[PDB]
Amino acid sequence: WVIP
Amino acid sequence: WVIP
Amino acid sequence: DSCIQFTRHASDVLLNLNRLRSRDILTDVVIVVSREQFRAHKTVLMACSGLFYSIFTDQLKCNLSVINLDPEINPEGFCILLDFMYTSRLNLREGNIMAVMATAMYLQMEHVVDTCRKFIKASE
Amino acid sequence: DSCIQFTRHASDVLLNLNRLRSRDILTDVVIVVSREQFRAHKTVLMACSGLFYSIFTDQLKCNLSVINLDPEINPEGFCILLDFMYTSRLNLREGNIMAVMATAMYLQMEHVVDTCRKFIKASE
Ligand SMILES: O=C1Cc2cc(Nc3ncnc(Cl)c3Cl)ccc2N1
Ligand SMILES: O=C1Cc2cc(Nc3ncnc(Cl)c3Cl)ccc2N1
Ligand SMILES: [Cl-]
Ligand SMILES: [Cl-]
Repeated sequence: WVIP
Repeated sequence: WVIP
Repeated sequence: DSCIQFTRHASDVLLNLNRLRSRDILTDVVIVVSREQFRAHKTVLMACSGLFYSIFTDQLKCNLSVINLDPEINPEGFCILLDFMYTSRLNLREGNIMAVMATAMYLQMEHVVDTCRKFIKASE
Repeated sequence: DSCIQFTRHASDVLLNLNRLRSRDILTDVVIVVSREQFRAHKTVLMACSGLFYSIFTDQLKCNLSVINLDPEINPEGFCILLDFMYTSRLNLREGNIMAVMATAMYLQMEHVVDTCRKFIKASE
């Protein structure tokens, strides 16, 4: 999971 | 395009 | 093999599937979550959820145009997960995390359940 | 927004759509290319090709279960492009590049046409  |  | 790979292809496909969903093009099922209705593509639901995969591979349920979810399922939690299925983006907030995690557990979306568990553990 | 994004989601969706195609699950169209037949999902074809997008948004053609391609279309070139649609991997070889490029031009798959043009230009 990432900060887009 | 890339070499997978 | 000796194939070449187009890096953005999967993301471009998913973006177009979401555009078809937004315009209600070739949607073949309505998911009923209490008073709320959500139109979608059976194939995308199966590709994202262990529960939908089981439902639409069933020889009788594969032909249903309406699927009713368990009354304990929160429509907002479902909406957030449906948006995630079609975009890869999860709108996870303090106010919805419990409903999102419960819905992801029911839908069998293990990566979502995992991030919800980690976000909750951090707040404890 | 304040969304989180699952990096591998689009690729995982496409992998599952290809697994459904391989098991012939919820395929809703057969593409006829001379003597050869290819089963697929209309939504994936539309998401990958300008030609299929135009065909399946047409109020009469959207309901057809069989689509016949132009007789000049090579079945192997189509097979290679159908595999690319479902995997992001293009099996481009000296022996098939001309057929693949002609099929990609007909199907309106601009990224494939672009790489074929570059590979041909390099060999000149
Ligand atoms: O957490 C998850 C996400 C998910 C999706 C699916 N889907 C598929 N799996 C295998 N082959 C096929 Cl053909 C599909 Cl469609 C099944 C289980 C789970 N669990
Ligand atoms: O080279 C290409 C690949 C491609 C795909 C599509 N597909 C879609 N485009 C916009 N909205 C929607 Cl809803 C879809 Cl399905 C249209 C044109 C082209 N050209
Ligand atoms: Cl997931
Ligand atoms: Cl393309």
